[PDB]
Formats: sequence, structure tokens, C-alpha cells
Amino acid sequence: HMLGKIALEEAFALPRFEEKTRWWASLFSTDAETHVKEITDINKIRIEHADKHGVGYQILSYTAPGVQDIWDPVEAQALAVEINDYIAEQVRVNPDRFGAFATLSMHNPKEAADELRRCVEKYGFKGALVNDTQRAGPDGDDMIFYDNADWDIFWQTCTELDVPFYMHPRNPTGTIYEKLWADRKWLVGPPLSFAHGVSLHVLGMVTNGVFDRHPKLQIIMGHLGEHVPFDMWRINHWFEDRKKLLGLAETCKKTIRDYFAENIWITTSGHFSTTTLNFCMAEVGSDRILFSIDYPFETFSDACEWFDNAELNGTDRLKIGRENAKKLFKLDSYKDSSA
Amino acid sequence: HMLGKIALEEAFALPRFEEKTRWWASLFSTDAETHVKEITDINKIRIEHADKHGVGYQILSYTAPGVQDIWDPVEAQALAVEINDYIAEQVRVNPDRFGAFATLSMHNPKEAADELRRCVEKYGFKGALVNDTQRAGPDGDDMIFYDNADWDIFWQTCTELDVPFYMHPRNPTGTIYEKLWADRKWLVGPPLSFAHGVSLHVLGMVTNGVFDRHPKLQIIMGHLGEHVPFDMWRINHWFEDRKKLLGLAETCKKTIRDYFAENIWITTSGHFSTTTLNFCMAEVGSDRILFSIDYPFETFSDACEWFDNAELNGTDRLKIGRENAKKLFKLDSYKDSSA
Amino acid sequence: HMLGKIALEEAFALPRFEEKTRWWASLFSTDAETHVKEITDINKIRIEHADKHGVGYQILSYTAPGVQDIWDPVEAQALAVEINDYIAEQVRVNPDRFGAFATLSMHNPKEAADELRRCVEKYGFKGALVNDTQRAGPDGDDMIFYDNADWDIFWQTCTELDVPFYMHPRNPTGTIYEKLWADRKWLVGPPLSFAHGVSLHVLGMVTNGVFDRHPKLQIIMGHLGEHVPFDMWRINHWFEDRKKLLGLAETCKKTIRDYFAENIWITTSGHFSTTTLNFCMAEVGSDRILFSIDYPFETFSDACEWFDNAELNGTDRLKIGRENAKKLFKLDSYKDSSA
Amino acid sequence: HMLGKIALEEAFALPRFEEKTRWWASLFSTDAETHVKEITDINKIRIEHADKHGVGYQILSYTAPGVQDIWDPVEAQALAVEINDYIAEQVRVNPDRFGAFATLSMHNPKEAADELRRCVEKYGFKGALVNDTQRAGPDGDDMIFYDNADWDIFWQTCTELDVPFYMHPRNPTGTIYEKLWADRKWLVGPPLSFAHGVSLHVLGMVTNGVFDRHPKLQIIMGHLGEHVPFDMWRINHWFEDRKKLLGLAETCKKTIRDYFAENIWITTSGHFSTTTLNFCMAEVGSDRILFSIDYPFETFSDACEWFDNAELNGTDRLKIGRENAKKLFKLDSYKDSSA
Ligand SMILES: [Ca+2]
Ligand SMILES: [Ca+2]
Ligand SMILES: [Mg+2]
Ligand SMILES: [Mg+2]
Ligand SMILES: [Mg+2]
Ligand SMILES: [Mg+2]
Repeated sequence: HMLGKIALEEAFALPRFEEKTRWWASLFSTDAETHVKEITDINKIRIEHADKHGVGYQILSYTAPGVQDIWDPVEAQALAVEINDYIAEQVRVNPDRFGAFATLSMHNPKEAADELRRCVEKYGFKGALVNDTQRAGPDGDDMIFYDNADWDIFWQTCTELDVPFYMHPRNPTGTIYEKLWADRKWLVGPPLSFAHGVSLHVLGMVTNGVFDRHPKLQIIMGHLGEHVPFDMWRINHWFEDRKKLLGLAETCKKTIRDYFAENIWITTSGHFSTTTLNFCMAEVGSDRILFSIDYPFETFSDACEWFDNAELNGTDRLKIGRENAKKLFKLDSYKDSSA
Repeated sequence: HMLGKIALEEAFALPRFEEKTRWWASLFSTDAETHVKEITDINKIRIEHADKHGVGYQILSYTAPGVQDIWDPVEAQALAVEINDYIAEQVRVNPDRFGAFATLSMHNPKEAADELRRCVEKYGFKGALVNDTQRAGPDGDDMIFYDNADWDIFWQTCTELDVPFYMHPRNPTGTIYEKLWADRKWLVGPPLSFAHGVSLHVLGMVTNGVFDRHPKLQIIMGHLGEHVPFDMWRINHWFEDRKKLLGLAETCKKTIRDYFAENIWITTSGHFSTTTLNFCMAEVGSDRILFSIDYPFETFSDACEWFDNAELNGTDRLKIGRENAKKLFKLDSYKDSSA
Repeated sequence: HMLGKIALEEAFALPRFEEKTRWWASLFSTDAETHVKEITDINKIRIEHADKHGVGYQILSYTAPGVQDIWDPVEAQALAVEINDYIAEQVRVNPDRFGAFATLSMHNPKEAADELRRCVEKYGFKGALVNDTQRAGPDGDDMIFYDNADWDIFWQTCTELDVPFYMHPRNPTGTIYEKLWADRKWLVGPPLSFAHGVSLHVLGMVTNGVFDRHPKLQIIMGHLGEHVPFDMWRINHWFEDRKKLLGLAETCKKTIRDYFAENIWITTSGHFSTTTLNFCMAEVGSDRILFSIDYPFETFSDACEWFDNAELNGTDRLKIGRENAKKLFKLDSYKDSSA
Repeated sequence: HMLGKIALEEAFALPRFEEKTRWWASLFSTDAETHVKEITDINKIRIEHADKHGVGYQILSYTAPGVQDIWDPVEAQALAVEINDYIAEQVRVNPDRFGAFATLSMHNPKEAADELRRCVEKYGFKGALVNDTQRAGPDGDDMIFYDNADWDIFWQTCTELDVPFYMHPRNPTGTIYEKLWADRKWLVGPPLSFAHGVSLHVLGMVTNGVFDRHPKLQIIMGHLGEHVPFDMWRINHWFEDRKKLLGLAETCKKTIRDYFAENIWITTSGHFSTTTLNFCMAEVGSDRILFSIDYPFETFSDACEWFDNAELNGTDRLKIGRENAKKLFKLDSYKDSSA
């Protein structure tokens, strides 16, 4: 019933990466042929789906693992630039229906800062979406986290442009994959490993003071917060009543609840559960929750039939469905934006 | 107000390991001197606390990381035997207040099976409590998981004795620690890493068919299920609607909800949140939730004041507080067991 | 697709009361012709609905206001006897699909007790269902309540036979209707007036000591408890911390939560809300919640599609759907009872 | 330890009505002497409580049953004028701690509108608080409801001044008390009768079109909405899917959820339940929930210790504790308003 919804965990892939798309689809799709067409399509099938399910605006982003899988910094940077140029041309076809997040190589803070700036200033991109850590090292076995002082120049750019950063998952790779996941591989992705990566990274940003140095910074997590709201009580207790008396306070000046009120957002991507949504409204607050889908790994029908029909007060259905995002991303009018 | 409560995530340490106890306390306690005395005491301070807070019975278990930190199999086995002999003598002082879980070396399935059998048949231990994977390899960088066919002999022993297995966390070590945790070390333990280990292991047991080969097996998780109930909807969706059409059904014959109804238990250790408890009652069911404390990392006061005073229907307060555990562990009478 | 569900707020009417049936339908049905057919049918339409929606067993009862609308005691008693004899003959056609509640005139405690006893002993009825207070007095403007010593012989018959009593609503009538409802007539029935009557009556039983004199007595309320769970905290507070220091304790010896654990049941009739069900699971406990429909005022489709597909743990879906009622009504078998 | 909280179901009585005050206290207080002192005090005991419990601002109102108990219209109106003049003088001593609601005789719409207007324009009162229906008729056994066209001039005055109307309960009286309550008298007041009256009246305003004729009108209910949120699903179902196909749509143009998003507020007075608050956050939305106490029938300690320490996200703690009310009542400053 609700129209003008905004979705913002919505992936695309370059047409020239069909092999990579099919490999990823072999893990996460039950219809590879349909998946290939849907993840590459922008302006036809995606619009048909959105027209049928009351989605007015979609903020598109590059599929995982995307650029974060690329450990050669020169190749990674060139791919990020290529993807951003590509999607900017695609969204120009229907700008009243689509915006985009920047795709970044995260090998170098200044390089990523400059490319984010290019995307926002040249193309009007709405923020950045990065698939967790950047693979690095001679054969990609290292990983680059962004929760340290080397990345201050990048987070300062996010706050200067006043745009959010969506911390999306990626698959485990290298030694981590071999040690923890190969022998229980069906847990890779949405069932468990994705959330383990994102929650580690975002709570690393918390405990390493990123939101203290950059109190304006907005970080978004999918999948109703990648487990974190479930342990809001336990994290807060073990911070305020334990670790904050042992040294954590030196690099973490506020409570986990403060950071969720001031800095962190969660979306409903891939987690179409009213019971869990209700629990998140208590632990995080409806003001900090955004509707999203996770297309094409999830269907518009599943996400939108769920949300349109969920038992929910009308105030929060409007906020989660579009008004929260309209404010956060400073959106102009779009289809059914005031319907 | 409720008396005769049962707690079963309650740790002790051997008096001769004071240095190890102090190191662990430097991470997880704000009063090392009191912690040292409390984790070694069995029959005096522990009883004073329990008498003040309506705890009739405690099932004791060895502190983490315990034997799972020991990668030399000969040393590990000898320590497990030592600990079990020690605690059996300690609980004989007040058997109406204390039982114990077996402490095991998990280097070898048959060895662990035999020691569990010794503990149950000789000492009347109530089950096993193991701190996640067993460190192994020449310098302890390897880890032994129990979700495979080599461990069938061990899980068959659990079901033959009809006793549960409590999958407790341990700290990350070796390469995993260096790669994921050293640069965000305040997340080690209760704030995040503990739950990541246990949930991986237990969901590995699920997806590798342990509960299919051993449908009577009962596994217990602390900390309200180590995130898993939060993603019950998402795991079930990505199993039944995705991975089960891609190959998971070959080694996983039931739904995640079936396994929580038939095989898995959660406790309230270290997670004194009525809002989260309510959400777990919806996702898991009050019949599958056990009260516990996590002493001495948590206080009796915190856990028992919370639970005694939580808004809760009287049926579930009695079940979670003691009647669920009385049935699961086939308990004879104990202090206030019918009060 | 749970099978073998039990529903027990399921109404029929005598064919000879068509004019009265059409008047009730003019208030509470959008399709009077289908309503007349459905409320008078026992063994065809009703069975077809149950076959399509996984309902194995239904306990049938007489429509409201029913005998409680009849203020002439002789006419009322003869009608009750007629109804019970009638429904006994009809449910003989499908004893594995139907049981019945006794229909009673509640003008006289001994008369009602004798007729309940005849129904149970002669016909195997499962209990009694009564539409709130009995209309009485010259023109029916008086009300007979059952929460007093005159009714002890009746409550004792319920506990002796060990069958429950379903306190169903009826419409407001006479001076009460004129004074409170006529100027806001769209609130009559399920929107408000029904719950106001039942909660008054049942909380009257509580505060007048009925469950103290008859501790084994089981009372069932529909519609998730007619508001009472919403105020569980508030009622308990204003009893234990206020009124029970001013005189209530003289006739009310347990807490409201005690009575919901020991004496009171709620059903899901006409209240197909998972959010509200979850809240009742917290305030009342899943052990004390029964599935029901409220057919034909509600459809099988609405009730069963909601419950079959509600997000709920498997343990509580089985209990609420059938196992709670199977135990309460001592059902050893019926269609799909162990499906 | 949230400071600057706003409470607004906070009662006073005139010193000259001591006998009436002691009678009300005999029903609803366990300490009559303290009650008399607290309900008549404005500027000493009340301020001390607020200083100790983080309440910056209180909107005071006259005790129930108040002017609504007075069936002589001339006496009732003179009493209202007296009360408003009185409380205006008392709150001048602490304008950064107190505002007031108008006390009204509701015998005549124009008379009430004129007195509300005098209170707002002359004294800066914040709205009106009325104890349900106005007693009227020879011996006060009649009731005046406000959900009809006669009261349009009054509702228009509320929207013109842009101030809300608090529908507070009163005791049942006369024939209604005798017929429904006298034989179960411990249910009178907070346990049940209060909510039955207020929900009847407010849902009467809904179904008689008051919010359609006056879409800007704001109505406040105490006690987490007097049961209505519990039946949000059921009311909405029986309106939109039943009664609105039989005639309700002629005088009721929006859904019940619409009216709770646009016109109706609930407060936490006398209902210090986080479980129930969470449920109301789902059914009503945190934006429409206001903190309040119900002093001196409830203590500051109970209300404020509950709310200050409730598990709640930080965003909603600030909104419910003060920011919602700050916006509704256009408060630019008061003690600790931005603390
Ligand atoms: Ca006919
Ligand atoms: Ca005096
Ligand atoms: Mg995604
Ligand atoms: Mg522990
Ligand atoms: Mg019914
Ligand atoms: Mg009040």
C-alpha cells in the first residue's frame, strides 16, 4: 500500500563480469539465468519491479565483493573509477528513480577520499558503499580496516561532503576462509559470515574512536544491524561496566547507545521480520531504521509485500519506508515521494 | 523473590593457576583481587552469594579458555582429568547445592568420549562444558571443530548418557587474533568475539548434520544464543529458500527452527535484558531458555536482581528459573527446588 | 502448514431463529446470506473450511447473545436443553472433527450446574460457553453475574467434571446500551463493548474470590484476553501495592499473574496479530494461549493463514495451535492430532 | 539519569475540599495523611520530588472526579473558574517548573470554550484536562459526552488556540456504578473502570467524526492509552473490514491508525512497564508517547526510577521523556530542558 519507498542496498554488476556474476550466483541464487539478467539490468526490469511494489527511489551500489576483492591497487582504483563512470551514465536515464553510491578502492585513504569527492561533486552520488575490508598484500591474504588514524582523512571527507558510508559485507577469503569457513561453507554469506565481518568493522570504528574524531559521520549497516542490536544490552554492559574501566575509554568517549542515536543506521535489507523489526525499534529506534531490499539477492516482492503489510504504526511505516532516507540523503522529489 | 533457581554457566579455576587467572582477569574483571578469590572459591563465598539471591543449585564448569587453550594433547588430557577429579571432590562438600560439568580435552574424539563417560558414570557429572574449538598443532595455531564425522563417537556418547553439551566461548588466538582482533582488542570476549566463535561452531554442527545423526543431542549456548536468535528469520530464509536448494539439504535435514525446538538451548548468562529475553521467547520459546549467571565475570546480584524482578508471566519465570533445567538435567531435590 | 489445529470459539445457530440470526448479522457481517448459511451449517461448509486450513478439531458453541438474551427463566432453560440436544445429534456425524460446549441458562446456579452435568455425562461435552451475564428481570434490563457465593455450586460442578468455562461476550442491552453505547453504536461488539463486559466479569471472579474457593477452575477468554494482558502490570500494581492494603486481600488471595498461570486461558479468536500475540506470550505465557477463530464472524482463511504463517518458534506454534488445548480438553485423538 | 523530563497527568486539589479529598484517598491511597499534603501542595513537596527525579516541568491539572462530578451547572462553572484562577496564582511562583491545564465545567460547549480561551489567553495554560463525562441531571445520574456536533465550537477553540485536550478518567457513578461495579468494587479506578470510560469516550470521538471535522485536534489519553493499543489490530480490522462496510464510513473517514498518527497521544501515567511500552512503540509509535507520572496517586520514585533505568534506545528516551511534549506544548525553555 505504501508508495514512494526508498531502497538503498540494491546491487548491480558490470556486463563484462558475467563469469564473476555467475560464480557469486552459484553461492547465493537459485536461478542463475534470471540473476545474471537482473543484476546487470538497471533501467528496465528494475523499474518494472519497483513500479509493481511501491518503490519510488533506489540508491544503487556495486555488487559484493566488488572492488574490495581486488588486491592490486592499480587495478582496484581503475575498476572503481570505471564502475562510477558507468553507473553515473546509467542513472542519468531515470534520475527520478535512481541515485548511486560511490564504489571505492580502499587501498589508500587519500585515493579513496578523492574518488568519493569526485563521485559526489561531479555525479551527485549519495555516499559510499564499500564491501567491508579491502583485500591487499601480494596475493590478497591481507585485509585493510578503516578504523584507525590513517583513515581520518577519508572520514573527514565523508563529514565534509555530509554523505553516509554503507558498510556492506563481503565473503571471507584466504586464511580466514580456510580456518573458519571451508569446513562449514553453507554459513558463508547471509547465514552468518557476512554479519561477522560488518559488525567487527563497525564496532572497531566505535572502539577505535572514529565517531569521536568524526562525530558527524553516518555509517549504515544492512540486515537489521548485523546482529549488533541483539547484544545492545550486553555490549553496553561490557563497555560501560567493564572495558571502559580497563582502558577502552581512552579511544571511545560515548556509549554504544549514543553511537546508534548519533552515527549508526540500520536497514531492513534481507531481514523481513516484523518481530525482529519491533525489537530493533526498541533497541535502536524507528528514527534510525531504513527500508531496503538487497535486490537481486532478495526479491522486491518478498521485501515489499512484507513491509507494505507488516503490522506497524503509521508514523514509523512512513519514516522507515521513506521519510528517514529522504532526510538523510537530502533527496529532491522522486516518484511518489509525497504520496 | 523466586527461590531455587538453577545457574549453569558458573566458572572455577584451579588454585595453582593464579597467574593464568590474573591474566584473564586483566581482560574481563575490574577487581582482580576479588576475582581471584571468587573464581577459586567453591564452598564459601559462592554459597553466601547464592543464599542471598535465591539460587538453590549451581552446575560448575572450568573457566575459559581452560583445556581448549592447551595444544599438547598429553598435557591437555592430564589437565582435564586433574580438573574433573578436583571438582568432584569439591562438590561432594555440598551436593545439594552443586553439580558439575565435565572438563574435556577435545584433541581426540574417543579420548574425550571416555573422559566424559568417566565423569558421568563415576562422579555423576551433568554433561560437558567445552570452550569452543581445541587449540592444536605444534604451536597451537590450529583449531579442532567437532562438527564432522570423526566426532560421531563423541556425540553418540552424549546421547547414550543422555547429557547435554554446553558450547562456551573462548578467546581468539594465533593468526585469527592477529588478523581480526588485535587492532580492535576491546571487542575480544563478551562484546563480540565470544559470540562469533560459538555461533559459528553450533551452526556448523547444524549444517554438517550433527543433529541429524544424533537427533537426541542437546547443545547449550550462553548469552541468549550468541546472536543466533536475532537472525532466526534470516538464517531460516537463507537456508530453506536458498542454500537448501543449492546443496545444504544433503547434510542438513531439518530447519533451524526445528533444531532450536529439538536440540538447542539458550541461557541468560551475561545478558540481563528483559527486552531481549522477550524477543528470544518469541524466536526460541520459553521452554528452551535457561537462567544462568556467568559468575564470577558477572555478579549474582546483577543476574538475580534482574531476573527476580523482570516483568514476566509466572509460568515462564518458573520454567526459565528452574523447572526447565530440573527436567533437562534430571535433578533430584536441592535447596528450595520446590519453593 | 500446521495440521490438527484446535479451534474453540466457533459458533452455530438453530435454523428456526433465522430472523434473530439476520439481525445479529446486520451488525457483524458484510454478507448476510453467506452468514446465515455458515452459522447454521455444521457438517458441510464448516468441515470444508477446516479441511482446507489445517483445523482438525473444533469445539462448537451457541452464537451470542444466545440464551443469555432470554430473561424468561422457563423459556431460557428450555432453549438451552433444546440447543444441547440439537448440537449433540449434529456432532455425532463427525466425532473426530467436533466436540461441543454446553449452552446454559444462567438464571439459577443449580439449574445451570445440572444442565452442564447432563451435557458432560450424557454427551461428553467439553465444558461450558456462556455469553457474559444472564439477562433477567421483567423486561430483561437486569444482569446476573456469576462472581459470588450463590454460584459456588456451579463452579464446583465445573471442577468436579474438570471442564473449563468460556466467558464469551454479548451485546450491551437495555439502559446500559442507551446510556453508554447508543450514541456511539459502531463500538458495539468486537471494537470495544465485548471486551468491556468480559473483562469486568472475569476480573470480578478474580476479586470476589472465585478462584480461591475453586482453585482448579479453568476460565477461558477470547480475543487475546479482552484487554486484560495489556494492563497486567497496572492491575497487578493497583492490586498488590494499593487495593490489597485497603481490603481486597479479604476476598482475593493470589496475584493476577498467579490467576493467569493457574486458572485463566486466552485464545486468539478475532485477534490475528503476531505483535500482540508476542506481547501476550510475555505477559501471559504461551502455555496459556489457545488458537481459535471466531467463525463465522471471522473466516478460517484469515485466522489460519495468519497463524500458519506467523513468525513463531516451533515449540509455541505446536502448543498454541493444538497441544495446549489437547491437554486441557483431554483429547486422546482426532483428525491430524499428531500430524 | 535523564533530566528535564516533562510530566502532565499531575493532580492537585483545593485545600477547602479536604473531606472530598480524603474520600478519594480512601479508595486510591495507602497513606491518607501524606496524600492530603501532597495533592494540595504545589510549590514545596512537589518541587522537591521533581528535583530528586529529573523532572524539569510539570503541567498540573485538577484531581478527579473534579468539576465533572458537579451536576449543578452554575456551581460547576463557578468551581472551574475558581480552580483556574487559583492554580494560575500558584504556578506563578515557579514558571520554569510548572504550567497548567484548564479545568472546565463541560455542561455547555460555549461556556467551556470561553473558559478554556480565558485560561489560555489570560494565563498561558497549555490546554484542557477533563475527567471524562460531565455529571448532569437532577441527581447527577446523567452523563454528557463530547463526541457530537454540539461540541464542534469547543473542539474548534482547541484547534484555534492549538492546545491539546487530556481525556482523564473519573469514577463510575449512579446507576452505572450500581449495575456494573458495586458488586466488584475493587475494580473501580485504575484496575479497570477508568480505562473503560476513557476508551469509550475517545473511540466515540473517532467514530462520530470529531477528528474529521477537526483534523488538527490533539487528544491525550493516560495509562498507555486505556487499553486501546492492545486492540489496535482488532479495532482496525472490525472498522475497515466490517463496520465501514455497514455505515461507519459515513461519520469516520480515516483508520484508527491514522487517528493515532495524527490526533491521539498516549502517556505513561500509572503504567511503568517497559514490555508494554515497547508494545505501544510498535502499535502507536514512540513519536506519540509522552512520559507522565500520575502523582500523587503514583510516586515520582516509581515513575522516574522506572523510566530513567528502562532499557530503551537513546532517541526514544529523549522523545518520550521530554522532546515530544516540548514540541507539542511549544516549550522554548524550562529547568534542564536541554540537559
Ligand atoms: Ca430462509
Ligand atoms: Ca486538615
Ligand atoms: Mg547486499
Ligand atoms: Mg562464561
Ligand atoms: Mg465469538
Ligand atoms: Mg490521574
